[PDB]
Amino acid sequence: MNIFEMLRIDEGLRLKIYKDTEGYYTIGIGHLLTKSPSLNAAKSELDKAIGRNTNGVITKDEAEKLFNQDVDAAVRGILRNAKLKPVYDSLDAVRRAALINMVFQMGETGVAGFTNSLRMLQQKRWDEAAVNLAKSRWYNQTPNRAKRVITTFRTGTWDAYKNL
Ligand SMILES: [Cl-]
Ligand SMILES: [Cl-]
Repeated sequence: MNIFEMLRIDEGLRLKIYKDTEGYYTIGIGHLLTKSPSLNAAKSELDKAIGRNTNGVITKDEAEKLFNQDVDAAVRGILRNAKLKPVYDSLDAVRRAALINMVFQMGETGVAGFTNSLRMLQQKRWDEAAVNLAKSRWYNQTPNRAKRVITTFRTGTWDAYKNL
């Protein structure tokens, strides 16, 4: 197990434009196209992110290219942010994948807001961090996936992603 196979589980794979949980036009392995209501503006972004005329459908190879750019972008977003780089530094290879999984979902800004949770994780107060991380929209709006990530933080293992 690794960060790639981990996010591929939470995100899935659909090759035609779809609406993510929140209702936003999405494609591939959880690649948010836009927060606009207009489908024609979703298509536009897609064409611009792939470099051709798509019409709302892409191939598996393309879907995985955005996935690689997206995972790369989530790591670089952490190592540039004054509140995320120290924490990421203090974590093991499993708890680093979890912190990425968050950034990938809700963005660097959204994670960097979790001030009190970040501190706990930095103090290696795991059980306490797990309880704090659950008092959030992230947990109510997408509870199953969140309690997979929270379990990773609490345990430092792959147990939540292994029986799948
Ligand atoms: Cl709450
Ligand atoms: Cl869920």
